[PDB]
Amino acid sequence: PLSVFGDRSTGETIRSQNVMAAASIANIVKSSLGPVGLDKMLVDDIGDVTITNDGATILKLLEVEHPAAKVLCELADLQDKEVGDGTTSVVIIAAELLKNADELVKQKIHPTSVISGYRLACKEAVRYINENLIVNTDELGRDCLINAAKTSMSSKIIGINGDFFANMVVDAVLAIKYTDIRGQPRYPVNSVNILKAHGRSQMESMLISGYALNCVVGSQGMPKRIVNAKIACLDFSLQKTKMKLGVQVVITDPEKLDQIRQRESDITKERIQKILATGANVILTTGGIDDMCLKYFVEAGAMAVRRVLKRDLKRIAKASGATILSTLANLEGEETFEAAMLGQAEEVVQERICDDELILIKNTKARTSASIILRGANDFMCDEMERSLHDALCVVKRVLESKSVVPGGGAVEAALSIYLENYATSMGSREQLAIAEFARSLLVIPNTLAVNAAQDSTDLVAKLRAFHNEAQVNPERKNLKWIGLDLSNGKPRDNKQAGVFEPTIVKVKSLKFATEAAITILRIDDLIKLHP
Amino acid sequence: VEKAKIGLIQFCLSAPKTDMDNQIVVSDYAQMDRVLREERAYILNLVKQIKKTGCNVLLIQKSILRDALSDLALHFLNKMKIMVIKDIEREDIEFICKTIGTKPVAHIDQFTADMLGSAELAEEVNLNGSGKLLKITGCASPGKTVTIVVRGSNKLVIEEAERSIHDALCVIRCLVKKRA
Amino acid sequence: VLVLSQNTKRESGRKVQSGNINAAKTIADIIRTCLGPKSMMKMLLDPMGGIVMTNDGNAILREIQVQHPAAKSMIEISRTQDEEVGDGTTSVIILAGEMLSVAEHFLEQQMHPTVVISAYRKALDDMISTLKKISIPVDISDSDMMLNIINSSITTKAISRWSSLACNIALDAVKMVQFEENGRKEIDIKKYARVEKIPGGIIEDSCVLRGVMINKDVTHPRMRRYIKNPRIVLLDSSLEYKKGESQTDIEITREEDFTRILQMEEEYIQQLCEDIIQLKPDVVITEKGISDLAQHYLMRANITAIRRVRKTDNNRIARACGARIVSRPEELREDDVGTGAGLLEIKKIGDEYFTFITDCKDPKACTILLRGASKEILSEVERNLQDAMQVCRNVLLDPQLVPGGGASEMAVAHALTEKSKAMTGVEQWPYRAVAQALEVIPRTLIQNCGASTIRLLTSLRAKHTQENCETWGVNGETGTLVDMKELGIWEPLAVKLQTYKTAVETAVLLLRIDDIVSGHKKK
Ligand SMILES: Nc1ncnc2c1ncn2[C@@H]1O[C@H](COP(=O)(O)OP(=O)(O)O)[C@@H](O)[C@H]1O
Ligand SMILES: Nc1ncnc2c1ncn2[C@@H]1O[C@H](COP(=O)(O)OP(=O)(O)O)[C@@H](O)[C@H]1O
Ligand SMILES: [Mg+2]
Ligand SMILES: [Mg+2]
Repeated sequence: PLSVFGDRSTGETIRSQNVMAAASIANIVKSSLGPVGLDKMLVDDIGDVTITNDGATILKLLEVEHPAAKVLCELADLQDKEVGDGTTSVVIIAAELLKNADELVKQKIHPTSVISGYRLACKEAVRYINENLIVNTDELGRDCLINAAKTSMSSKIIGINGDFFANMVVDAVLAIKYTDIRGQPRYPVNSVNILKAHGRSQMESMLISGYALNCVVGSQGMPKRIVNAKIACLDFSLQKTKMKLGVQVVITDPEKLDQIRQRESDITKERIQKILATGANVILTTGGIDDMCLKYFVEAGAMAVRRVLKRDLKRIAKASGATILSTLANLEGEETFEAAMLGQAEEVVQERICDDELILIKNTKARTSASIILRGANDFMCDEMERSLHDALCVVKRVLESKSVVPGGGAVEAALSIYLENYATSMGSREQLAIAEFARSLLVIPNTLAVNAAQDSTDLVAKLRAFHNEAQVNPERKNLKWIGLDLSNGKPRDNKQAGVFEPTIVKVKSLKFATEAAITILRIDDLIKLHP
Repeated sequence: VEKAKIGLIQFCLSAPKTDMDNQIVVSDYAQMDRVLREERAYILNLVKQIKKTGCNVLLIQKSILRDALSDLALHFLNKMKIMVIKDIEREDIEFICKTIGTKPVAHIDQFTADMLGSAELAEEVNLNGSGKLLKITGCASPGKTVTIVVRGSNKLVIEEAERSIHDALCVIRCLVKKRA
Repeated sequence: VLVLSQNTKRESGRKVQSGNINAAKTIADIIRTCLGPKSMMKMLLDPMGGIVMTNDGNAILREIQVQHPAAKSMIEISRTQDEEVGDGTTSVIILAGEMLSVAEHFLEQQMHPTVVISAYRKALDDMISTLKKISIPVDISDSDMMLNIINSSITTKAISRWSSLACNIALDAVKMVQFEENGRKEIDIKKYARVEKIPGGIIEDSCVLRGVMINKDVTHPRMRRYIKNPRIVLLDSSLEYKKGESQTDIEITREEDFTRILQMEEEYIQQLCEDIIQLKPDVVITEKGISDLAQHYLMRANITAIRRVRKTDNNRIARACGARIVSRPEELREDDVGTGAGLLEIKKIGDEYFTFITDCKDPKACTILLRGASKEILSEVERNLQDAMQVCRNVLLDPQLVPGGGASEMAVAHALTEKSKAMTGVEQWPYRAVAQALEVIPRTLIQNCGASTIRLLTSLRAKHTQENCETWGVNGETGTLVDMKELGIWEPLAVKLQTYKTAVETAVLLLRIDDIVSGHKKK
């Protein structure tokens, strides 16, 4: 019966398949959680090697064909696009919540009550997170950002050398701060030039105070070191003039063809002379420049860079205070060039960095820019360093925007689990087991952290639970809630004075996203696949 | 932008192209510059006629036969401090005209200042990482139209929320029509 | 059939680590053959159909197709080391292999790689500190010291019987390439030193020239082929009547219009030629083509013209004489005319015309003329000359010297052993293993020489144990201990530092993999 012409599943078959898929997805990315786990390796079909362990890239480059896993993949992608850190922890939490809700569903319990209990537990955990908050501007301030950057760069390739990288990230963030309405401290990212060039090691990767360009000089006759130059931003092709499609040329007098051909080349010369009439040295062009136009810049003693990206030119004009002029037209009917919209750089030196060369630009007089040139071994190390730098920058930006820090590790999850266990006694309805399952699902992060460290997990979990229970009751011991988890030896320590520092916007958003994913997946019990 | 005046434009702002096959025959060395000078003068006159009305938010419809906005006109409008939104389709014209209350203009000879819509806030918002969004709040003569923004983590959840909202709207409409 | 992923294979961690270690050991054992002056040459068979007979440690690696990611990473780091300094391509691979071999023993003892990487970095820091402390300065004005350094650096290649002149040739090329344009930036880009290879002749006739060499000929046999002090001019435009670009049409209706156009074309050609002749030229070097009217007009004034030249050749000619490439014949002026030419002779080298421009006043671009047998020998000589030039450039850029052979390695090992006595915890065993692993270069040299590994090794150890013997090395020609202060073998410190850093980075990158997921068809 029921002519469908396709495979279908009704009952506990699709639920078990989804549970197995979620468990496999969680176990796939369970070898790179925390500073103890190592990295991964992804190879295609032609021989290209890709080494990464961020979490989102592993799920993106894996070729997922199951919808239950595609949901987790797109959720991790959205989490990485939103904040930028915490892409695997949210997926692990969602998988654990799904595995815990499957046992309740199989126990002849309606999924609506389980969903309501999970929502109540998530709301209680969100309301309880705002209680344990530490203001970063009320303590030292400078010593907290360094610790946060070291924690964000503790599970990457630069785990040991994290003292100088944290200071470099802090300096880049302080130099990249923009000025707007002066109401809230805005720190925009994706504005520095991250160049990858092999050669030197990691300690020789200093911070350049200014913007860097990934282009070389035009002609060989142009100088490569001009002190106190003027940056000129152009957005038009500097080649020979050509008529449009609707404008033709019908030669009727031989005494004018030579004059027209001479004017066709003299127009560009006059335009170049009018542009360089203000004494310009650094000229940036997005389009191509002909070989005849470079002779003027060579004889005039100036630099002409072509094939410049739009974003780089915009950043240069914003840092130097210049204005990108798409044309020479003004408020009248004549092409004139003024000197009020010109740059003012300090020194432009084209230094050679491993065979290939690049143009370096220092700070100007309007704003201050920054660029980090990371040096690795081959190509995968440079990509890993760039990813770690981007993650550290995003973490620092989120910390500076939230103005609060929370000691990460196996402390916040245990505290939330204890608070949910102490709250289940008030809910006398059918949502008592849902809160218990939600509290038990949050304890999977310390278990995985202890498993990856190859240490005792049950004893450490019991000790952390006992410490949290002793710190909850009796107000005389309220300072024991900042224990955290030390995986270097296997004993609690101080995770607040000098341990782990993490923002509060990562845990709440990840928990809410995991709860939403669990809710939107648990309401599935019928799969219908049509034949192609 | 604070206290802007929205204006609808249904004509292109590029080179003058007639309905028939047009062409320019160049025979002198000065005609190549004279044509460009006349084009620049026409563009400047059009920009001055647009700026004379006191508009701030310009809306240009989509054109496939020719360019609706060139680079010179865009540069002139940017220098004159005028926001240009050249991304209007041909199906959402009635909705915009009923919401913001602005009559469509298809000729510069009828683009009078009284044919513009008064706006109180014409700013753009930026999300955490999913593209930009334009919002227009504040109108002198509002209509009977409204919009609902649906968010969510997954596209399936957003589609389910939209379907639920549509079902609720249909239920409310049926309850209003039946009065029982 | 419900599956999570199609065509995907996942392995464990211990198996992947063992496979990577085995691949690294195999690569190190394959590359260890070409090491020391007693090594042999290898030959490859590229899919094109040629023969690559050389002795460089990187050329043999670039002609081998592999499939393991560890081998690919090793090839990549070797190519980066070659592109950085040019020397130390096999030493870094051997060091990485020995580090992997001595680290697999600790990895088999259920030890975490984090402490291993920490100890590796702490040992690399101490190695860099010791190498900077044992630095030896050197003057840049002493030509004999630079010649001896170049000879000791190129004593491994087959030019051990002809380095008496190749060293001087490389020194002259380095001195001529070094040029300071504007500002205080002294660049040393190796792009104006064209090394041409011509088959035939003896290897003793190969000598550097004070100019450039163009493999072309004159456009007309009536032109001069031997000028004393000519005025070579440069051009970049075309000397012929070409079309436009604005789509122009000519509509004629009379009779003399065709003749008028044909006369105006010749008038414009004659005007351009007069504008070129008005500056009194001699040798015209253009990159485009010349017709017949311009050639006749240039021959009427006894002017030589060369057609079809490359951009790099034009830049080398401009840098050698001292002129500039101008594409505007109407605005050539006088300052754009080079007067540094002193000789312009065109000879025949085996049924082939060659243009020679030498006897320059102060040239900045030289051309190395190589005369050998076939093509493989010429390519090997060119590679050896390029390596010698890169070594000389790295020496002139950083005047630092360290004792060659196995003296510096033994000194660093002894320093690390003496410094490890004040350490505690579990970080002492890797700190001692990385110190004992530095003896892989002298052991390989001895195995390639006298094959007395244990005896010579313990002798060198007992010699370096003293507090006044840190420059004692092993001779690669006999097999006895000899101090480096009386032999003359020296190596740049920057090259050794870069090699050590690359080896440490490769070991760190290889000691952190535990899962290989292949099978996603890229993207
Ligand atoms: N130095 C550290 N000490 C203790 N715990 C840490 C340290 N660094 C990271 N962690 C913990 O490891 C967990 C995983 O973080 P990480 O592996 O960096 O990626 P993600 O934060 O995206 O999961 C975090 O929840 C954090 O609490
Ligand atoms: N004549 C020699 N005397 C002492 N040591 C030598 C001699 N020739 C080569 N060596 C040593 O052999 C090592 C390998 O040198 P070589 O094979 O020429 O280049 P690479 O260092 O790139 O392998 C060098 O570190 C050098 O110290
Ligand atoms: Mg992280
Ligand atoms: Mg060598």
